[PDB]
This record gives sequence, C-alpha cells and structure tokens, in this order.
Amino acid sequence: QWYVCNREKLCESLQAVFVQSYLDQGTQIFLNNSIEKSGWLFIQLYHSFVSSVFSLFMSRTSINGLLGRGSMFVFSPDQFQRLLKINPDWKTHRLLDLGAGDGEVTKIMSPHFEEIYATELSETMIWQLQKKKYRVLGINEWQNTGFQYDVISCLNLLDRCDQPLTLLKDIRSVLEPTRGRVILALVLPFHPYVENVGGKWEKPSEILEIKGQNWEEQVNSLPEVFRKAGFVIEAFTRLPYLCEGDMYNDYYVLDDAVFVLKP
Amino acid sequence: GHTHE
Ligand SMILES: Nc1ncnc2c1ncn2[C@@H]1O[C@H](CSCC[C@H](N)C(=O)O)[C@@H](O)[C@H]1O
Repeated sequence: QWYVCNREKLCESLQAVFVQSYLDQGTQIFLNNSIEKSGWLFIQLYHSFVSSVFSLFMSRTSINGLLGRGSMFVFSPDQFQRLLKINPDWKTHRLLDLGAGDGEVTKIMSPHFEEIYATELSETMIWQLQKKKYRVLGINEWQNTGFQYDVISCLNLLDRCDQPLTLLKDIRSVLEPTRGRVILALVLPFHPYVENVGGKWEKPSEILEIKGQNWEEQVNSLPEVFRKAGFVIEAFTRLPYLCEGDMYNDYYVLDDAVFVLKP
Repeated sequence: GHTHE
C-alpha cells in the first residue's frame, strides 16, 4: 500500500536502483505506540490549549518540541540498513542529519556511527537533540568545519529550506568522496514551504524544478536536480513518513521518496 | 496534525 511503486512509470535507469521496503516490526511498534498515545484525550486537550495560546508567538514545530508531541518515523533499522546496503555490524565515523527534528530518525541511524552531528532551527527541538547527547551544529557551521562527513542525511529538509540547491552543493562540499553517501528524503508531490509563526507557510527563495503529477513522475524528475550539485542516485525506496496522532486521527502518514546518493 | 506540515 505505502511501499509500492509502478516501476514502469520509471525510466529504465531508476528501475534498477530501486529498493523495496515493507512493514517492519519497528514500523509495527511505532504505529502501536502512536495509537496508544493518541488515545489519551485529556492530555491532548492540555496540548491543544497550550498550542492555541502559544501559536500566537511560536512555530508549530517549536510548540510540538516544547510538549514532546509529534515524533515521526521514516525507516526502521531493517529498512535503513538494507537501503544503505550496509551490515548490522557496520560502523563508520561521522554522520550529519540536517534538520534532525526531535532526533528519532537520527536515533534510528545512530548505532552505525561513532560521531553523530546535527543541525536544527527550532531551539525547543535542539534541546531534545542535546538531551540525546548530539553535537548541535549551526546552519552555517556544518559546511565550514574542517571535517569530511562519511554519511550526510538531509531527510525531509528540502521542502522546508530557503536554498535547497545551495544546500546540496554544500553537502557535496563536506562529504567524503570515496565512500561517502547522502541519505535524502522528499515528500512527493513536492510541497516546498518555509515555516513561520502559528503554522503559516512562506515560499522558498530557491524552488526545485521537480515537475510531475504523481510520485513516479517527480522521482523521474529528481536526477537533474541531484546532478547539478554533484550527486547520482545509487539506490532509493518508497516509504511512509509517519507521525504520531492527535485527537481526530490516531496516526498520520505522508508519501516519502528516500534516495541514497553517490558523489 | 502532522509535524512536517
Ligand atoms: N534551514 C534549516 N536548517 C536546518 N534545519 C531546518 C532548516 N529549516 C527548517 N529546519 C528544520 O527541519 C525540520 C524538518 S522535520 C524533518 C525531520 C526528520 N524527521 C528527520 O529526522 O530527518 C524542522 O523541524 C525544522 O525545524
């Protein structure tokens, strides 16, 4: 349902680098815990009051980072490892999750790394990243540091960025050329916006030329964008971008296209 | 809702 793709609407090139995913016991336990956390109506009412008051002078992500609500799920250990085509007892040095959020997908990627770095723009979620003992970098610090990261993950940040192609070239700058990969994730159909206070959008200053009407057409359009920076798709998968539930729904899902990119 | 959006 959420993991299927019509590989005939893909070009012959992309049909070969596809990686199929399915529901995992990790996906299962995430959905279970999100449902039972979506059952407590009184706590959601508390959250709703605080949200309404604070939205008048905060961002929705900042609010959900203040309340510990709305954790998300991209892949599971199994899916992540089989997508990166790595072993369970496989370890490298450096990781950089740009726009890490609350760090729960950074948590799922952490065990295979000795140094886990992160960048975030909501200080409330920055505190949660720091409470997970992550080295918080800046929006202009991860690029000009002196290191060359082994794995860079920009999971679900191009929709929410002001200069995504600039970011892609910046990733190309500080990535290890020989065995360094980029884990990227996009919500297709491409919905790009820059957040503001109270859940308001704002258009980006650099818009990506991902022109299509369904998931398959836009993923066919992505190669050119990745080619401008310096990356080529080596593997990619379809996953659900899941989020915990509120008082109206028990779970939320979005259509994600996850790519692994080569320099 | 969804924290992404
Ligand atoms: N310019 C920027 N640089 C770094 N992070 C940014 C940013 N603009 C927005 N963000 C952050 O990116 C987050 C996107 S939510 C995507 C996070 C995903 N679950 C993951 O772990 O990979 C938001 O919380 C937002 O605060």
